Amino acid sequence: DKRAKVTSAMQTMLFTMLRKLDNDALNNIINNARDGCVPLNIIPLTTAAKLMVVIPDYNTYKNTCDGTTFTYASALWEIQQVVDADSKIVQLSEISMDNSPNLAWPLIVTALRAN
Amino acid sequence: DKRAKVTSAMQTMLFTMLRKLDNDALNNIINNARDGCVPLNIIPLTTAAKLMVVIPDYNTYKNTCDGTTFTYASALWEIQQVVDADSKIVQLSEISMDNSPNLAWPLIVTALRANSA
Amino acid sequence: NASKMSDVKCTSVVLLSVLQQLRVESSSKLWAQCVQLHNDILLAKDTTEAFEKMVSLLSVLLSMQGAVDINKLCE
Amino acid sequence: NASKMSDVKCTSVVLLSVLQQLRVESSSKLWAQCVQLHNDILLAKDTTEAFEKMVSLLSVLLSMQGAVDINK
Repeated sequence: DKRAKVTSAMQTMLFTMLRKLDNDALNNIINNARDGCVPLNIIPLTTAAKLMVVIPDYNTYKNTCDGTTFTYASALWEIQQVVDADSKIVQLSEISMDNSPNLAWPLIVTALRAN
Repeated sequence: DKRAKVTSAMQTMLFTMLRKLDNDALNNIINNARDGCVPLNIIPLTTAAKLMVVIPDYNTYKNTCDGTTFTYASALWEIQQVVDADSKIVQLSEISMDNSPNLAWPLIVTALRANSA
Repeated sequence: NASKMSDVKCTSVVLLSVLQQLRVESSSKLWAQCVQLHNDILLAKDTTEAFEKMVSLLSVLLSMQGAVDINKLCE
Repeated sequence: NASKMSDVKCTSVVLLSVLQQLRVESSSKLWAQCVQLHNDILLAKDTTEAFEKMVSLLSVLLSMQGAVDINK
C-alpha cells in the first residue's frame, strides 16, 4: 500500500546514506548483517558490557573469531560462551573446518566488550 | 535543558544539509527569509494558485517585483493585492522609487502562481 | 543530478521532524500537507520534482514567525 | 570532517524515523533508548562519538529479525 511504498523508499535511502558515510564500524555491522551475523541486543560501548550475536556458519565464525576474541563493530569482545541452535554449549575445539557440518547451526556467541 | 539543545542541533543540521544541496529555488526562499521576505502560508505548486509573502523594504521589492509580477521560489507570480503595514491597499502604481519613502513598510503581497511547476 | 537524491530525501525527513517538534498539530490540514509533501519527496524519481516539493515543505518552516531564528541557524 | 558530521546527524534522524515506522515506539523502554541515542548523535562533539552512538542505534534495526530485508 502507499505506506509500504514510502517505507521502502525511506529504508533504501537510509542504507544509501549509511554507505556514503563509509565508517568502518557501521560498514562492519551492516556487512555482517547481510551475511546473517546479527546482534541480539543493542551493541554496547563500555568495557565489559554484554553482547550476544548470531553466527550463522563456519565461514563467518572464522572471519570473526580468533581464539577467545570476537572482532565486531570495530571492537574486540571476549567470548564467554558459544551455544548451538539447541541451546547446548559448543566447545571452541569443536568449531573446525572438518567438524562444523556436525554442529547445530546457527551458533550464538555471548561476549564481553574488551578495552 | 537537553530538549532545547537537541532541537537547536537538529535545526542547525537541517540548514547545513539544505546549503549542501545548493538548489536555486531552496536557496532563494532561504536567502529571502534571512532578509525578512518570508511566506505567510505554504508555497503552492500549480498554475493560478495563491501565495502571500512579506516584502520588508523597497530594496527587496525592487529585487522581486516588476509590474504585476513577483519572482520568488524560481517561479513567477501574478500579484493580486499589496497591503501596507497599516492594512491599507497599495495600488501597484504607487510602489515607485519616487514614492517608496511614503509607503508603510513592510508590505504583504498576495499572488497567484503564473505557470505550473 | 542523480548523485544528490539521497541527500534531498534525508533532508526531507529531517525537515518533517523539525516541524513535528515545533508542535505542528497532527489533526491539522497543514500537518497532513507536510506529511504528503514528505511522502512525495521520498517517492520522487528525479531531483526536479523532489526540489519543488521541498520548496513547499520548507516554506512551512519559513512561515512560522519567530518559531525559529533563521539567521542564527545559518551562521 | 564537518560535512561528515552533518550527514551522520541527518542519517540518525532517518534511522529513528525508520524505527518509528516499524512500530518500535510501542515498546516504550527500547524506544526511550533509541531516542536517547539519536539525541546523543545530534549533540555529538566529534565524529568519533557520533559514529559510536550510531553503531548502537543501527544495531536496534539490525537486531529486528525479518522486520526489514537488508539485502533488498
